[PDB]
Amino acid sequence: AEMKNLKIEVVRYNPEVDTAPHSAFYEVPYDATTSLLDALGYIKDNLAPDLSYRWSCRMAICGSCGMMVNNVPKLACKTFLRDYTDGMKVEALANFPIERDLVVDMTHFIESLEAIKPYIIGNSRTADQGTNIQTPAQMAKYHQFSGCINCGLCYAACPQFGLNPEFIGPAAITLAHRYNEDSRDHGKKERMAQLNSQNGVWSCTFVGYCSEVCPKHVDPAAAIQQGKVESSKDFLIATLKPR
Amino acid sequence: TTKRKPYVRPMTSTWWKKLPFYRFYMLREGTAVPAVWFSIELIFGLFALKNGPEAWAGFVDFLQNPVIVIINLITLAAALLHTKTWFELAPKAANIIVKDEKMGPEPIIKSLWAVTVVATIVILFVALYW
Amino acid sequence: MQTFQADLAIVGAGGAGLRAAIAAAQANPNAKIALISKVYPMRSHTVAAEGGSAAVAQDHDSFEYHFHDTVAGGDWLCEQDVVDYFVHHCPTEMTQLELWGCPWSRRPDGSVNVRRFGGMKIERTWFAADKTGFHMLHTLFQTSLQFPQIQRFDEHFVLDILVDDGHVRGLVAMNMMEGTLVQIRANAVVMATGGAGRVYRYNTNGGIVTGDGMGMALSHGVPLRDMEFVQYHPTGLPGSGILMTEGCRGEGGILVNKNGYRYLQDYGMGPETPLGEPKNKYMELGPRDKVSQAFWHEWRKGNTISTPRGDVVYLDLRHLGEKKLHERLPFICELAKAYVGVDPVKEPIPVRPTAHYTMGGIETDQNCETRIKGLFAVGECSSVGLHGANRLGSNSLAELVVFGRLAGEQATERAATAGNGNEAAIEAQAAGVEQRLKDLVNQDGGENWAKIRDEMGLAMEEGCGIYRTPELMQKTIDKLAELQERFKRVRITDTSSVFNTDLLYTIELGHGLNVAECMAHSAMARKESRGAHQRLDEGCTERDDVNFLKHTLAFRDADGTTRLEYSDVKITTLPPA
Amino acid sequence: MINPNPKRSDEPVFWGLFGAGGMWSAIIAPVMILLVGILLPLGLFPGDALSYERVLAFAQSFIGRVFLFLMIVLPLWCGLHRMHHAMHDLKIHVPAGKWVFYGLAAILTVVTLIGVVTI
Ligand SMILES: Cc1cc2nc3c(=O)[nH]c(=O)nc-3n(C[C@H](O)[C@H](O)[C@H](O)COP(=O)(O)OP(=O)(O)OC[C@H]3O[C@@H](n4cnc5c(N)ncnc54)[C@H](O)[C@@H]3O)c2cc1C
Ligand SMILES: O=C(O)/C=C/C(=O)O
Ligand code: F3S
Ligand code: FES
Repeated sequence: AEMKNLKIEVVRYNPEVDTAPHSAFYEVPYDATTSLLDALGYIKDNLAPDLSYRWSCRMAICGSCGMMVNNVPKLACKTFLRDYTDGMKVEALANFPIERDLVVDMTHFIESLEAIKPYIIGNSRTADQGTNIQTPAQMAKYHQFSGCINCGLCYAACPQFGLNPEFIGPAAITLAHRYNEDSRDHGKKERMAQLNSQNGVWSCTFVGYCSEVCPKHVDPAAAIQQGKVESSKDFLIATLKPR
Repeated sequence: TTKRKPYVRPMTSTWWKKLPFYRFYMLREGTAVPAVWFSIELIFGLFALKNGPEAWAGFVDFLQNPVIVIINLITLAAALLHTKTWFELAPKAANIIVKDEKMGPEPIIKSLWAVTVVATIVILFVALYW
Repeated sequence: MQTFQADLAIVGAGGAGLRAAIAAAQANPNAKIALISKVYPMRSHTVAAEGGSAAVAQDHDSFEYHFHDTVAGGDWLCEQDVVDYFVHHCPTEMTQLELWGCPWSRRPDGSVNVRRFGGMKIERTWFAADKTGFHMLHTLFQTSLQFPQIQRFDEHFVLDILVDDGHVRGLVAMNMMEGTLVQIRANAVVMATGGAGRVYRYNTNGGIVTGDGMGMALSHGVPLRDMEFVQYHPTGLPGSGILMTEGCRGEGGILVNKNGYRYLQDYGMGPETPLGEPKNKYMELGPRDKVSQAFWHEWRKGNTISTPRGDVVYLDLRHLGEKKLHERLPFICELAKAYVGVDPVKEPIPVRPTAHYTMGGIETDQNCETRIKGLFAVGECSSVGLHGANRLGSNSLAELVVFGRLAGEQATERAATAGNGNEAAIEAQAAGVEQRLKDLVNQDGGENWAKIRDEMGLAMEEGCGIYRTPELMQKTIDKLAELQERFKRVRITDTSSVFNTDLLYTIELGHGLNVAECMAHSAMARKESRGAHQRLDEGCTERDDVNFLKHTLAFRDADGTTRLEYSDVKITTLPPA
Repeated sequence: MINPNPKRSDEPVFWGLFGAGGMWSAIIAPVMILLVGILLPLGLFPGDALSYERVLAFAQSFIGRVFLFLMIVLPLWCGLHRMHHAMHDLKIHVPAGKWVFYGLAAILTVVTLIGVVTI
């Protein structure tokens, strides 16, 4: 058969050579199964070997393909050319610094996740005692909030993170919340100061868009609001602690 | 001396016009304005009511102004909009497990609406039936 | 180069690498551990795993059953003292992960659940729902964050190790964003780089599983072991090769040809079982190899449905009904819907067998140590002796934490007792990498690496697949040597320094070529059939214990040749007959 | 990177008010706007229900005194907390906006209070 082509515009940017990013255009063949990631690789293979981008899994689970596509945050590996017959413009993930082409500086994200101490704290149980007991109900408290593949589509989507780059952000808050809600964790006190900050849950104005784009349906908006409730319980208790 | 020259795209105040999804959020947050305005009008009422039938009637004549009427329709439209989104947003603040699953908001939204419906009715009954 | 000094350096931040770091951090609170990874730790292929991790938990199970399943599953090419250590340590490590916060699926009583996998008689696979690898990885990554001993070198592509006088003294790596070279000095080094499934045109693996780590070991005279044993999975999507978990068939989906015939009862896996009631070892729950081979047979017969992406059988899950799909197999449903466009509810998923796991890898002793003192290997890039000719379903995740731990501690001891090496010699080594790198950049010729890549992938599928012949193995051997030549005539046109992937991808392709050669050579010389290595030629169609009960070892010399030696297989309590 | 000992935001306080206020305007504001803003001025009420004389009776009842207070006050807190943040989202710099908006809220709250203790 003959494969229909597609004129895709990718926004390029070399820091050695460029003053600002600028759009190039590539003609890519496709069928009904062709993902942006497929097409990115194709550009790179036969047209622009200097095309630099992140990826790995190809099944939207490593969380590495994140980029803007017609101004919406998406996983390239889960975005399909058939769905973009009118045009397709590919930019680096928004709200992050462009290092080079479609690669951006994830550091704040990374730094943010680290800041909330996402690990079991202060359970003393040891393996020789066997496992903690956690019931299907106990899990159901945090389970969804544990589905984060750390893509950062939330960060591109959040106008609040754009405006205030010190906002620790939807994912990071979600992840703190996930550990706080684990029956097996006893470390809530150690994550609260971050969330109680103005750079914590209190930067969110519930725009909600995060959760619209989560390719994993984590619903970080819900975790943040639940976090506001916890932050608010926290503040009150602090106010009543004269000791 | 790095060779990296990190390009930092600018975030302007027109940012929310872009995405239709952002527009709506601004709109939802717009309801605040007429909300505050209705609270204003109520204060005039509390006080024209205070200053006797003279003032109170000059108040009712105000509400009776054809433009104040239009503002107020809009005002109530805003309120319904607020009500509509409040009930969708509010439920995400709770984490209730029913039978080993995290409940969705739909049950809650239904209640907030039911209670809104009753309330709306009881007030109208009380306000008007006597 | 800027020089960093650490007690331990770990290459690779997947399950096995992270577990080695944490162990190393805990074995010594004072140590500086350099955890290196070309991608961020959470992007590693460990994240995509879905079936689960094996650890004896049930009252009726015994460590002798897990031990037995493993040796037999390995067709006896396993190192039985290694398998023994592994089964016994498995329960400890799945529990430790649970302690660390891993959300394993639970029973109503709140105890962890298990499910059947890999044809084992007694269920023993822990599963974090349908995302067991996601959970193991993120749990391990996140837990690693608490330990300040581990200093990660995220997105740093390791180019070579440094060995002087029979000992490893460090490594040279590229900061991928800065485009700069760095040199970490460490008296112990662990390679935890993953397998090599991307030397195949169609596979289930991330783009990053290119065998870089196995290549480096070849460079220094360490042989890769058992490379011809490459596991295929029976049910992968066409073209993409994306995995459809066995669980689809545990949940009782069926496999059928163009006539909707459940063809497997005719390949020894009869009789057919009722749609409701799936039996282990029978039909779709039959032996893995048999199912893949079955697909090949059906293909010869003209029973496979032809598609644009390729010939397929259908995986029919229609009789599971919407509810069943969601509670136990939601991801498959998204994957199917997205990548082939098939709502499993209304339709059958096209499936094809796909290259999947690397049984072979860097030869190590029982402590995960290699022939170079201080140099260690763990995970899919290695050969501990656990899997012989065929890994057990769900044994690879368990190994990562069992042996990742072992390696972390062992490396920590070796570091503690290393004592100093010859400095001039070490930096002479380091300059060697740098020099050799410039060579590859200046290298000229106008070969597009991508085509060599493509061409490699093709020769692997054709000549090193489910069934094997001496013609095709030779053709593949030959193709590959041609590709090695062409590789010297590749021009890397991008000269950028800031995340230059053209160059990194080109390095990985170079490792691939080396590795594939080991695989293709190992298989051609193995005149028998055992496990994953099945040959059609006269006098090679059966297992051969008189002659072939030994591991292939593949060395690569300075002259660019792939030489083989053979090692004996250790038996404790379980001989064959 | 991220401040180790970051200061507890005061934000829980306003947001609490705004929660109570928001729920109130959601449930009760529509019928109120309807009565006050639409029925009353259009004389679309039966008999003498919304007569000067009748209002006062309610206004001056204790229940009315509380009901009117909350009807006025709670929507301001929700309302103005929202406008406070709208400046930021719109990128409008207002000096001591926290002081401006919540100050305004407090002025009005007190006025309203004064009204429902009567003038
Ligand atoms: C789709 C799929 C599903 C699977 N499901 C299961 C399952 O259900 N149960 C089971 O037991 N097994 C399963 N497996 C197999 C198992 O997951 C792998 O064998 C195992 O995860 C390998 O993990 P690892 O620690 O060896 O390394 P990997 O997870 O492969 O990570 C390797 C690391 O090496 C680093 N690296 C590589 N090259 C370099 C370099 N040059 N410089 C620096 N760093 C480098 C990468 O960045 C990465 O951090 C599955 C595999 C696939 C593909
Ligand atoms: O989940 C699967 O089907 C694959 C299992 C495995 O590779 O161990
Ligand atoms: S978009 Fe931002 S405002 Fe909150 S709801 Fe999500 S973090
Ligand atoms: S490549 Fe893993 S998220 Fe797309």
